[PDB]
Amino acid sequence: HWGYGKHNGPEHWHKDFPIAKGERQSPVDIDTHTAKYDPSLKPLSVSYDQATSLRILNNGHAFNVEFDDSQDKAVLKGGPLDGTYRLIQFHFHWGSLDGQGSEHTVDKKKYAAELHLVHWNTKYGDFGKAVQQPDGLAVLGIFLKVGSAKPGLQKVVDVLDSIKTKGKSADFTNFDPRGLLPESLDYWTYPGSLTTPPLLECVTWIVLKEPISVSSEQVLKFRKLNFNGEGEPEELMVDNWRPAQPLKNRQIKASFK
Ligand SMILES: NS(=O)(=O)c1ccc(NC(=O)C[C@]23C[C@H]4C[C@H](C[C@H](C4)C2)C3)cc1
Ligand SMILES: [Zn+2]
Repeated sequence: HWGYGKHNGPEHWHKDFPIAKGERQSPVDIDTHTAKYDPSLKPLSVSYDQATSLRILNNGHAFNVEFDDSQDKAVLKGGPLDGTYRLIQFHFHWGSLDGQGSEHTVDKKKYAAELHLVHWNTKYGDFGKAVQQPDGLAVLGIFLKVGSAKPGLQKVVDVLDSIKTKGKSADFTNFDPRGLLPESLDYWTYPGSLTTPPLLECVTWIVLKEPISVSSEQVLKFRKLNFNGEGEPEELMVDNWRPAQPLKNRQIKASFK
């Protein structure tokens, strides 16, 4: 099956998932000088005060913090979006070294990691339906650089010992995802895709301009996770990122100048 190794990594994905070579694939490089300021872009509306986290899961590719998305509890609105998008999960992609790990790049610059807060358009009823629509998902992407610790990340870091291997999950209630946001909500936006198989072209990407900082110890703990299941040979979960894909017939818009 697919993964991030030499023999099953991003260069191989197109054989099982031909959409890998499609017209709106993610991630992309964000060329800041070519991005277009769009003065009609609305401020983002992040409403996470009623967020209900449930569980954290190692799925063999990353770890997901899952939320109750059966009511409008944590929602994203505004920006380039019309309608209401419910938070279903967040996860990260990260590197084996501080100089790589993000999926999006900014003027070819790679960050140490990238956080994805995944939301789906409530007009489609459930997540499985939403991924089949060109405006089905909105993913809020946030870059991580190594520097000071991010206090709101620590509870996530603390529980990783409990989900070291593929298929492990742990209860993860009462987590506040607002503690993962930077100060500014200035963003770039473009139409794209899931960045792992099935690579469906269903995502409005909203990538924040301001990275958050996390400590060396925090990212080091990400790198102690395993891609493998318990009792299988140990493969460190690092470099679980897809490289930038061609922009093709797309323009990246900026909410700021
Ligand atoms: N990195 S990213 O934010 O772009 C991202 C987000 C999410 C996924 N995958 C999933 O949620 C799993 C899932 C498996 C099948 C097929 C679809 C729909 C349903 C049933 C859920 C996808 C992959 C990448
Ligand atoms: Zn992701």
